[PDB]
Amino acid sequence: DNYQELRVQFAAQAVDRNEIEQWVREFAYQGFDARRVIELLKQYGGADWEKDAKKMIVLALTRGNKPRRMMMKMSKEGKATVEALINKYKLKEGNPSRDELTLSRVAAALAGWTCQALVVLSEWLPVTGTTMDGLSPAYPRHMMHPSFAGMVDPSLPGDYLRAILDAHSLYLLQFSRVINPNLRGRTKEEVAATFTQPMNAAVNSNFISHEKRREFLKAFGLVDSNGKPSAAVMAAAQAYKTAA
Amino acid sequence: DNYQELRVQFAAQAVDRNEIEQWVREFAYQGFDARRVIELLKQYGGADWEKDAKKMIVLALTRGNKPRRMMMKMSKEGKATVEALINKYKLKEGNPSRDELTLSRVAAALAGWTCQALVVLSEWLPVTGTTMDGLSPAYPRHMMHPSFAGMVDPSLPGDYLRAILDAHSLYLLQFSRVINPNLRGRTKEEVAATFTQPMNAAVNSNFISHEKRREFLKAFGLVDSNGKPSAAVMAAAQAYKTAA
Amino acid sequence: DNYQELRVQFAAQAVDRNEIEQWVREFAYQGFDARRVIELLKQYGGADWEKDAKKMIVLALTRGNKPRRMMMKMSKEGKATVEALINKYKLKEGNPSRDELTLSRVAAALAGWTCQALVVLSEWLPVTGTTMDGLSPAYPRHMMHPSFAGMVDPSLPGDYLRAILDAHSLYLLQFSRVINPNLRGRTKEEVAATFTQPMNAAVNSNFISHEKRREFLKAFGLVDSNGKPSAAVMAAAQAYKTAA
Amino acid sequence: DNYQELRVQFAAQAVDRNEIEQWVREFAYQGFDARRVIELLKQYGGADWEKDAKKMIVLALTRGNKPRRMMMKMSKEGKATVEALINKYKLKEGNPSRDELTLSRVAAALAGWTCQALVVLSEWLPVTGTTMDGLSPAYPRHMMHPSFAGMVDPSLPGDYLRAILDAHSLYLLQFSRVINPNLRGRTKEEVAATFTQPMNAAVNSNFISHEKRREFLKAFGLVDSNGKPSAAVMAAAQAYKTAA
Amino acid sequence: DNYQELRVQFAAQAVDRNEIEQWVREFAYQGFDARRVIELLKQYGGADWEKDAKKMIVLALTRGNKPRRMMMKMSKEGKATVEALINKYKLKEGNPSRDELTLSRVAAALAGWTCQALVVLSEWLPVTGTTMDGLSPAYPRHMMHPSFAGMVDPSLPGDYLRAILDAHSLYLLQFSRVINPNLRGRTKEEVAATFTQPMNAAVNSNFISHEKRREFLKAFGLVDSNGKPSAAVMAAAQAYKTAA
Amino acid sequence: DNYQELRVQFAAQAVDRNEIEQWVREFAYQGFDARRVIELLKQYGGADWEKDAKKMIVLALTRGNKPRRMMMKMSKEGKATVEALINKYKLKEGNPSRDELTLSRVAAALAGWTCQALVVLSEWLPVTGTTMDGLSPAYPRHMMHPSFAGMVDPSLPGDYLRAILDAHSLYLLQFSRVINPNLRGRTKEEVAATFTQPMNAAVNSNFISHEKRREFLKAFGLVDSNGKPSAAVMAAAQAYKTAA
Ligand SMILES: O=N[O-]
Ligand SMILES: O=N[O-]
Ligand SMILES: O=N[O-]
Ligand SMILES: O=N[O-]
Ligand SMILES: O=N[O-]
Ligand SMILES: O=N[O-]
Repeated sequence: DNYQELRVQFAAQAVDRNEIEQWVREFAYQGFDARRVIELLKQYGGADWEKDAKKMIVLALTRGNKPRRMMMKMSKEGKATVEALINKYKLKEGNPSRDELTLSRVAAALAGWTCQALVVLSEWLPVTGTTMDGLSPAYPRHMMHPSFAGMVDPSLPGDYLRAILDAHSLYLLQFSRVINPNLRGRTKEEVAATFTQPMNAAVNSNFISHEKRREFLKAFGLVDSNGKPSAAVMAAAQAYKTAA
Repeated sequence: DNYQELRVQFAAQAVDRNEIEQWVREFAYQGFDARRVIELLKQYGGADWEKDAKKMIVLALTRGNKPRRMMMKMSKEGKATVEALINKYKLKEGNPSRDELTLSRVAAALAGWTCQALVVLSEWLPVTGTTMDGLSPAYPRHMMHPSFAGMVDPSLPGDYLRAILDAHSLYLLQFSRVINPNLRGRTKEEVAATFTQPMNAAVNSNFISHEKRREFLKAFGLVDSNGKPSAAVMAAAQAYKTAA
Repeated sequence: DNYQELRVQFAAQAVDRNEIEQWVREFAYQGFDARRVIELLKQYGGADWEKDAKKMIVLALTRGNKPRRMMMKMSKEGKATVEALINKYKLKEGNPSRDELTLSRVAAALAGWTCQALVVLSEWLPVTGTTMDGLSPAYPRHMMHPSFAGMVDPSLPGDYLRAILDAHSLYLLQFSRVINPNLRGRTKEEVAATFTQPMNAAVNSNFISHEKRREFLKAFGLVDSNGKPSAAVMAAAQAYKTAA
Repeated sequence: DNYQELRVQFAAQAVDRNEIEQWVREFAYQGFDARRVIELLKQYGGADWEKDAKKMIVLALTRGNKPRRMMMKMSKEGKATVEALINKYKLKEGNPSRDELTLSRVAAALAGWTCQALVVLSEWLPVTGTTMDGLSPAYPRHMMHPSFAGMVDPSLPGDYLRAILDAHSLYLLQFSRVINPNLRGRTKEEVAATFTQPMNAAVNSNFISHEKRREFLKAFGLVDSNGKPSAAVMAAAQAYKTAA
Repeated sequence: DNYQELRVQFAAQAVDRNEIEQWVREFAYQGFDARRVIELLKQYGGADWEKDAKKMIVLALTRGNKPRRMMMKMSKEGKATVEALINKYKLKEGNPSRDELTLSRVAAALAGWTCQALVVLSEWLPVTGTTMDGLSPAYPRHMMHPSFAGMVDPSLPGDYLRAILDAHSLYLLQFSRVINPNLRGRTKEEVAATFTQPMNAAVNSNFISHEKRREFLKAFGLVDSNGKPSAAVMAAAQAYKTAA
Repeated sequence: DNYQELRVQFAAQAVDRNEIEQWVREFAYQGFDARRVIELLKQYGGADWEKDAKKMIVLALTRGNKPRRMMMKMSKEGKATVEALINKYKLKEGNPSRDELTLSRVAAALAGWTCQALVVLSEWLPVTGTTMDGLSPAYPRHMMHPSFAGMVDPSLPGDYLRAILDAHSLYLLQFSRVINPNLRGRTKEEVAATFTQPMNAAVNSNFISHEKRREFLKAFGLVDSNGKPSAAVMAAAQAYKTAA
């Protein structure tokens, strides 16, 4: 019938904030699917899934996300362990489908442990805690993996949240440059453009509730009882502002 | 068979301004066919077309115009929703025939609702309202999509019309550079050349009467009862004049 | 027999100015073949050829030389008209053979009318008359298409002819930049190099006699009874000298 | 089988300057075989070869050395003429075998006429006489083709010869850059390296005796009765010295 | 099937420093498998393996790691020798499996001899001893191959160890740029990132005991009886600090 | 058995200077094989080999190393001579196998004569002796071919040897630029990098003994009875230092 009238009638319909925001979340960029990662770990791993996941996290943090490549530069024993992990958990490189595991995904799905492991693994990461201390004193080790974004409570007060993300970004700037010998022709802003979408996706995901995320941030020593960031976090956020 | 004479006699024929301008309008650039878009929505969607159209507008404004691509990085629920929408509405990408739907066409055909939805969607757009506010105070959220051009009454007094279009162009300028990173190095003038044709086409189209367009402008708070643009529009029109 | 003597005997033959110059003309660069264009229009079009040619000229001036592309961004009605024109006149894009019509060729073959149409179509061209007025006051609208080169009488006095071509070139510089987002790394001289060969070919063609061409230039208000260019032409030629 | 001894005895053998220089002349660069070119013209052309050769020289000087390419942008009459010439003379492009004709070879073999034709063809060459006049007053029109090198008497006194060749090189320098746009950024010295071999080859070739070459130079007004270069040559030789 | 809870319980599990560091060592980068290399040499070579290994080390240090490529530019005798070595030892290029020999692996596995051979091979290396002497006086010849890292005792006092490794890195810095010309434009820090992993891997490997490594350092004159680095090492460690 | 002990036992083996240096020589870069060149010349040429080799040397020096290409720009007679040489000696371009002749290889294998021929061929080389005199007075003609490196006695005193190679390098810098219109974006050091490996290979080859090489250098007037370079050589070496 009358198309102009239909458009006009359509414009007169409610602009429902609760409804729209639900769709935004449902349709938002998702870098990885944590619930599917953990389901697949439990599926492939049975009783061994927890111990194997810790190994895989150590592999992700100290060797990276390419299982077949790291095998080419590894001890005979280590290589056999990794081959057995690839075979058991059907591990892939890069960004495969939802139904496929990667080392990075295991690390991100279980970031509550990953971030703690970083306290131990500091001197073996692509960028060491020693280096980070040179940019910002007592740089929080818990922030030293892309996984950490899954620990950030997005409901923190505007300035606290910003401090946390800025402080984390200081690491992300260094890390991205080290793992990519191509971001040489890249400013701070240009490097950020490649890391903030996966960062923000994890910050805003529905995996681990806001309260549980903040509890982790508190237990890690990154915020106090009110969500105010620690001295170290404040220092690292300040360093990000003046970093290039 | 005297061709020079034929060329000459052809030159002696009336240059009828009325007849030629009618041909200009017939042949003019058209970005989309709003009437056909509504018809196709009504056709494919039946009783669900209205709710589906809103979802499709939210997708268009927050994720873009490529339904297959966005699905690769999305929650399981959202991926299922978009898949079904693709199958139900035979969604395509880019600029197919008038007999085919895209996400951008849905938002353009139903601009009256799209522009109200921008108020809610502000923080989630490729260029946020907060970013717009740094260029021009309280930038009108209703102007923050190419769709807005379909709400502009071309019968507005010259200076009021130009103010509306200049204010809108301030957004178009930022948005075009974000969506097409290869326009970052181009001048305002050059970027304008890439958005001006679809803008003017929607401004001057026969879809939705001038009187209804103006009443949307009045309802949105963009003009007053006497056709005069608000302070926010004037501010934004001035920012566009001195923008780079 | 003796090759050296044959070359020497050959060198002793007349260097016939009338004969050589005839060969130059016969062998010169020809961008399009106006007589073949008009023959094909009359062939394909019958009684409708004159009206259709005017439509095609309007299409060429306001949409360009790509019939299948412009159809993708056009009203349903306009698109059906163009499809019928393509089918009837076997229209092609770019530079096909002598035996093939294009919109550009129709415009150039009938430049006596095309140049007059420009007075009407000014504000709808890729570069508007408004813009040209910003570079040179009262810029002659008749000069605002590559077609105009077919109107230039090459027997005009050296300085008058130069003024006409310089004034036209001011437009050609702007036009070439607008239709080619590649001549960004191009100086005035570099842009000229791409437009002067088609310009000069048409200036020197044997289609429309020198006297008839000058009559057009006079009727257009571009020269007086002695071939002296108008004030507007003189201004535009001066602007070309200092343009970059 | 003592190879060092064989190498040694080989070194002890005469270095005969007369014998070696004879080998230099046998093996020297030859740009074209003038005798064969005339023979082929006479063969393919019969009674029409002289008139056809002149047309071919006009083509070579005003359109270039690619008969198939030039045909694509030419009048109907001219296209038919070139087609027939291609078929009658089996014209080729570039540098085929000595048993094949090109347009450039015809002009080179018949340089005595080619160079006189330059007087008439001046405004229509890739570098015009008027352009040459801006570099050196009254630049000799007879020097404005690579063909001219075949008219140079190498037995001229050193300083006269060098003046003729320097004056000619002024043209070669401009012409090489026009014909090969990728030489615009190169130094005079570098451009010289690209034209000097065919130049010297024609200067020193056995086609047309030194005495007849000199009498052409005298007839052309390039040298006087005592072998001395004209003012125009001297001027042009000096302009080449200080050219970039 | 509560995945958040599973993630949470996983986070509550011990972060056992001893257990995690054991996993780091298992999974650590390994450049080559020295034990397997010797086994393969002994296997393929029988009674000739020792003499063949020395030839292979000389090839590695003076020609590189690509046996097929070097053969193309070599004396007849040498080409025959390398061909036979390739056939006898099944030599490969690059980084194949642990069950395959390369020239570089032979030199690395047998580093104690390789490093002594550098004294003799000095003038014939890609970076000569004389060049090293210009950067740091009497640069230790024993350090002038990546192999040297396998002679470094990691149990040396921190400052002595670092001095040995810094002195060695001065060579690694020059050598990496010569071998990979695309590293000439990179910073010291960037070049270091390309040599540090295989360096540290050999430093910390379980092949050859710390005590035997140190006694090689003492025998080579690189440290004294009290573990202290020689003047030459200290000089070279200082040159690395201020190197670009 | 015990791999660590085997490596340690291997390190305890002699580092035999005489033995190692023999392997270096056997394994060194070889650009061409002079003994194989001369054997092939004698094989293919029989009684005509010596005269044909002189022709081939003249061809190499005045036309280059591409027999099929030079034929395309040559007299009928010269071309037939070269075709007969290609057929008889199975000549190739570039760097084919040991068992294949090239013009360059004939020139280098017989450099004792080649270098003498250069005194005659000076003004016909790609870079003339006249040009070289402009860079360094009385530049030694004998040095004006890559072949000359086969004449250099590497046992000359350090400073004399360096003078000889520097003086020769002055030519090599000019020559490499002239035969390669790509080394335009190349410094002196960058050009040297392309010519020193073939230079040094020939300087250090075992073809023609040190004493015989020095005898040639003496007979050429390039060194005196003690091996001290002439004035001309000293001048040319000095010019190389300050050349760019
Ligand atoms: O990318 N979703 O954490
Ligand atoms: O082309 N916009 O209706
Ligand atoms: O290009 N001939 O008008
Ligand atoms: O090679 N010119 O006769
Ligand atoms: O990985 N070096 O033993
Ligand atoms: O490259 N051996 O002379």
